[PDB]
Amino acid sequence: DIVMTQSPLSLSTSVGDRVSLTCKASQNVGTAVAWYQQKPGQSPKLLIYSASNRYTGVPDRFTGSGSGTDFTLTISNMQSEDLADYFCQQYSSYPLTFGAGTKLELR
Amino acid sequence: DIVMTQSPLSLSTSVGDRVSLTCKASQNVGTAVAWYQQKPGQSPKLLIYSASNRYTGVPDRFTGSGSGTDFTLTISNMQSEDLADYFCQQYSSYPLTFGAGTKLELR
Amino acid sequence: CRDKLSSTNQLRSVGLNLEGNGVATDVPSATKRWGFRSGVPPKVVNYEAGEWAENCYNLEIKKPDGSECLPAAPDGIRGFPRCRYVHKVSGTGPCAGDFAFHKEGAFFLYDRLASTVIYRGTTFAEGVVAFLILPQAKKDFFSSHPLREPVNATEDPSSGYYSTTIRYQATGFGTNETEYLFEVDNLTYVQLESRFTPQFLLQLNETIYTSGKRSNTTGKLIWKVNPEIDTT
Amino acid sequence: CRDKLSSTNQLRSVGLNLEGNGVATDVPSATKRWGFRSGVPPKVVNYEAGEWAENCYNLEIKKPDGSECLPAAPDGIRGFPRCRYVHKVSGTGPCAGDFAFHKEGAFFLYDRLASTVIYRGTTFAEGVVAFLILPQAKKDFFSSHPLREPVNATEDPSSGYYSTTIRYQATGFGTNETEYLFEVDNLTYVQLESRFTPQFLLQLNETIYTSGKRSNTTGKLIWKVNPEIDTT
Amino acid sequence: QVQLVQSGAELKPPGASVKVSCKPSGYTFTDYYIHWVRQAPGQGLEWMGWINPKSGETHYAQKFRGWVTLTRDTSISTTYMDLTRLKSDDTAVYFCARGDLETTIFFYNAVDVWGQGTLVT
Amino acid sequence: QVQLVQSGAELKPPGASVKVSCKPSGYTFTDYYIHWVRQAPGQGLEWMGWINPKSGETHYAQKFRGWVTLTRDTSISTTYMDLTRLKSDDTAVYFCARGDLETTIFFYNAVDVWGQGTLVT
Amino acid sequence: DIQMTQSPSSLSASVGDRVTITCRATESIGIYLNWYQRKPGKAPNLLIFATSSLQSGVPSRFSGSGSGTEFTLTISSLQPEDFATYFCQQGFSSPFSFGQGTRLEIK
Amino acid sequence: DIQMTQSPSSLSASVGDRVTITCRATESIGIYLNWYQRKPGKAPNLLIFATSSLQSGVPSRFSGSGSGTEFTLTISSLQPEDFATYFCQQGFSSPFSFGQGTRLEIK
Amino acid sequence: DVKLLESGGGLVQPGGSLKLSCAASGFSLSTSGVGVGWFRQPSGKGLEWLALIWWDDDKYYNPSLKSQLSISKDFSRNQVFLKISNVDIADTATYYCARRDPFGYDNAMGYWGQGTSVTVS
Amino acid sequence: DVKLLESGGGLVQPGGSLKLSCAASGFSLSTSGVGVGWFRQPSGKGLEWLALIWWDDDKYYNPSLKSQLSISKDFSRNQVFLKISNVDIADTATYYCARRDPFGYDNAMGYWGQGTSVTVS
Repeated sequence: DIVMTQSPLSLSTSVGDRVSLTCKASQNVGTAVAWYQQKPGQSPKLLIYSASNRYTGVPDRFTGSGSGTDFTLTISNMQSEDLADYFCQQYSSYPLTFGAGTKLELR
Repeated sequence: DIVMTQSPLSLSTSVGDRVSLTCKASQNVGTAVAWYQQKPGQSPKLLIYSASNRYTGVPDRFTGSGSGTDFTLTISNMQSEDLADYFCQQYSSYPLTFGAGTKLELR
Repeated sequence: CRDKLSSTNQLRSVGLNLEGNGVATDVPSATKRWGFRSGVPPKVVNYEAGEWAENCYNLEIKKPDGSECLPAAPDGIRGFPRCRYVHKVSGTGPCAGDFAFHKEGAFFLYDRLASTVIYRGTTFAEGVVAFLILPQAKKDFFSSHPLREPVNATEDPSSGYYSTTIRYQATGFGTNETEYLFEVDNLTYVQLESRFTPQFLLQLNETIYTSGKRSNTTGKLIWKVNPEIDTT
Repeated sequence: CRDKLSSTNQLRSVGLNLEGNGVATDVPSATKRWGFRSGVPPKVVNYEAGEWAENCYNLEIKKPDGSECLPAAPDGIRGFPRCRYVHKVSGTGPCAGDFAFHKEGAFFLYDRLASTVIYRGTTFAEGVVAFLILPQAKKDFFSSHPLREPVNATEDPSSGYYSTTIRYQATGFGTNETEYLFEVDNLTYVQLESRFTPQFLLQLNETIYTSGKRSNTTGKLIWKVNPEIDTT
Repeated sequence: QVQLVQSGAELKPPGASVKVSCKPSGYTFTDYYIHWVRQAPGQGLEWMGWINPKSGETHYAQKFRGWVTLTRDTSISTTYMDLTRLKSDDTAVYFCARGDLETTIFFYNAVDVWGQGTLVT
Repeated sequence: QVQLVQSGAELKPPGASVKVSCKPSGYTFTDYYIHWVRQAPGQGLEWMGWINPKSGETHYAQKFRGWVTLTRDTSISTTYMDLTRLKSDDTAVYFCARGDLETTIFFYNAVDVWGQGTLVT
Repeated sequence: DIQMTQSPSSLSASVGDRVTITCRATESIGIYLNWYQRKPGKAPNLLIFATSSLQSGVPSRFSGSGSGTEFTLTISSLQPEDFATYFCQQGFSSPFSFGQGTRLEIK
Repeated sequence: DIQMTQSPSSLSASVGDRVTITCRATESIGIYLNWYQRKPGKAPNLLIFATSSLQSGVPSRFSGSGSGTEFTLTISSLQPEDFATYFCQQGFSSPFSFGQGTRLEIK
Repeated sequence: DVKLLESGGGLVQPGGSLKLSCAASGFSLSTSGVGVGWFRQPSGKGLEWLALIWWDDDKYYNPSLKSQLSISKDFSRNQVFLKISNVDIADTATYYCARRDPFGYDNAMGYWGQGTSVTVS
Repeated sequence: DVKLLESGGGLVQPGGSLKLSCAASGFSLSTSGVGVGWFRQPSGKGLEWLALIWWDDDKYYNPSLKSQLSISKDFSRNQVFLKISNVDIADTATYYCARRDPFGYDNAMGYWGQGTSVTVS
């Protein structure tokens, strides 16, 4: 029904860089989205409830942003241990989809 | 309850005399009365329905008159064969009573 | 109709109103459904109770020979269920039968009692006998049912069963021989089988009673009911 | 209770509504009165017919083990008497008993049939079996009674029995273990045992449905019913 | 199965009594109304009235002639339609129809289960 | 007057069968539910389930042990609580309570009309 | 003393015929009366319950109903046993008179 | 498997005493259970119909009612036959367990 | 023409009783037509008793006179009666009853019937 | 903490079937809490299947895939199953199911469980 995109996997960072991520969708989702992240060798964990709210145990660097066809994730600062593949999703249609995962190089 | 009087038994007449009779009562009867007559050696017959109306087979000489405490009987003309004791009554109370009978002498 | 439970399973136990068939009467049509019988023995029914209803009757009937056609006067208690109005009706025609039996299965009921025969005096709502009920519903359902219905009675029966008359005059009897003069305050009116229930008659006790009344005390009013008079 | 006529005298023959005891339910309180039994054989009743009523139920219940707790599915005809509204209710808790028996004497009836046990699907008005009636009243009284009541039915049942729902969710079972979510259009609401009958719920299908609605399609609405929300 | 067994026919010679037995079998002796019907040969049935065997009451139509009462010993399976003042100027075949005692009376005039009959001359 | 006459007591010696007669009198043989209850001496009654003699169905509680079925010849006045795998590690006195067959079941657990019983050891 | 008039007078008949019989009360009754039929040389058998319901063991062919003074028996598809004489017993009251009327014959 | 708990435990007693006995269901039932009583050395006799109505031929002294999990037998004016052991049979469902409880004694 | 008829009658010892009576030949006595008048004393003096007889209510014109009188009627025959008692010798008369057809509420009951001869000694 | 668990599993011949499954240890599976997510392919590429599982309605995220799959659940045990059939070799993965507690209508089902190793040959 609806498709989604996300900023590219190949991003690069250094510690303390404020960063943000974005995604796009083919429909105006309103606020019905969520973000999550996963690290290799590990099960994924959810990050952003709705368009902005965050899940329990999420670091204080993280909040969601945007609406409709455009959303972003604000991450204050960077830490090397916080690298993960990051994702986002519309809940407005089925099948549900995720934006391509992204991660930042420590460079 | 109510009492009644009638003109005296001793009246005198000659043929063709117009005559009338009267009665009185101790209460205002309205129109609830009747008159009758009887001849000796004979059962009585009714004469006047209500205060004025007459019973079937009554001669055309006869109609009732008056109301309340005072009533009269008009009899046009006289015939010797029409002598009878004449009477009247209130129907407004019980016991019902009749005025004294009256008759006219052929003199 | 033995089925499985007809034999001894408990059944309970109240009269039901025959008016559920849309039945209403002009008064003689009610007697049309009953008449009298016959030297056959009378039968009675025991009830827990029976239904309150707007329409019921009180009776005494007479014979021209002075007998006078009395319906039996049973020693059963003679109170009866509330009824919004009742019509006492009385006088001859005669009872050739020795009792006033129903022809309709119309049990005549009062005080949780009923019979196949009309009795002298107290009102006879007419009906059929309910049978059923869980044996323990007596502690539940019966609180609103006629056994305890007086507990749950409203005060409106005071405008209800209180509003009744005893004045009908049953002159003659049967469909080929009767008339129903209606008394008011020693006044009478021509029967009107085209009109029903004393509320109509109440107008006569408030209107023709107000004027066109027996101001003349020579006797009970015999109003002449012209169909024009009935209409207006 | 043999009396004189219990043995074979004809009796007739319709179901009567249990609500005459002022009974009403929040849904689980109805099941509180029934539950299930027990490997004891089921019993059935044959009727001429039974009463139309505003409140009746359709059922399917499930077991967590996939059995799923089905009530028997009898081969009797499954039409049922008109009922202004019915509540289909469904899902687990489980049937430890092998059938959904009443505890109240609540015969479950449809199509002039009733039973001591609830069956799968078609609505079960609950009631007791009338017994009585003159054998010939069938040509008279029965014309308005449920056998011919469809002949004398008004057109108002179209606003009547038509107005029903099937959306209740029976989560869990018994007084210590159940909840009744109410679906609307793949929306759900917290159960309200303090409110009764879908007209209330209809407001939710016309108001909270209009706004405060599942604009978010992530899943069925689970409205949080705050007592303030219930109040307003 | 009710079988109201009955007495044989006899010629009259008027002034005769002639009880007529009506002995049931297959039935509790006092549990149904007992009859009491008769007809001249060549004639429709005459109701004779009936009896309530539980109490023995006469009911009551032939009392008009006064010709009949019934013997009702409750310890035996029969009753007798005792007759008096019997005359040869009114021949008949007596019969014993059965009613439905201990019920509300919606009758249902008694069924002529019996049958046979007793001619008298 | 129902009288469910019953078999005499016996010592075990385990693995025994031991049918237990329960022979009614004063009753149509198949018109009431038949029992089927037992207790260890010194113990409260154990329900054993019951049988519908009209059809012979087991109902059904002791099938859990599987120890009992009943012989139900309908041409005779008795039934037998056939027992199997009887053991002396569970002594009991068997009894035959009576139910109310051919009625809607509002029961009314069966009355222990009988009584007597059959001790086993 | 309501007489139980009955008609038709005896009739010729044949098998498969459909016929009716009626009773006329001397006075309207509106209440049950019962019918009987008999083999010649035999006592009558109740044919129909006084309430116009068939006596048990009576064939479906038998029918009939009524009200007031009129009660009408019906029979459809006559069979040889149906040539029995039919009757109108008084039913509901004393004296319980017995009506008489048609029987069927062929020649 | 609803147990039929019963109390009081056996009690001392004397003639003319009024007592009560109660059963406690393991789970609420709201439905009939029946009571029995027995002479020592004898089978129990039904004492009360499961619907809290006395068994036929039971003395008027016997009483009792209940709902839910609670059912209470009552007896007034004890008599020597009342020292029979009393019981709480399960009534309404399988397995039909049998409760046990007080009997009366004097010493 | 209806003939009002009178019967009584004749000599009565004083302080005695007499059921004085009348009848309406050729008449359909009914509640229709209201009622009948009642005997007046033709002896005079003047007018005496009238009765307020209604088919459902005998009424007394002058209730003080009830010490000697009471009134009743028969509808099986067109007849009416007077329960004379304690006779006053002053009351002897031929006594005329009368029955005019009522004029609705105006019940003007004339239509005198046959005389009788009431006397005392 | 509820542990979402996974079972399956292991090698499957292509075109075969597998009832892939999960369980929620320490969890009260109920209609409360809505439902469970369903396996996503960790192999990548990227994201794959989620299931719209409601306690009363298994729904398919992408019904075209039903040619290989169907879904069912057990509430007697906290378990859910996948009816894999007609296996595509491209679908091998360790497959993560997930069960986040719903946020009412916002059924954001994260909370991934244990991996399994689905393989084919």
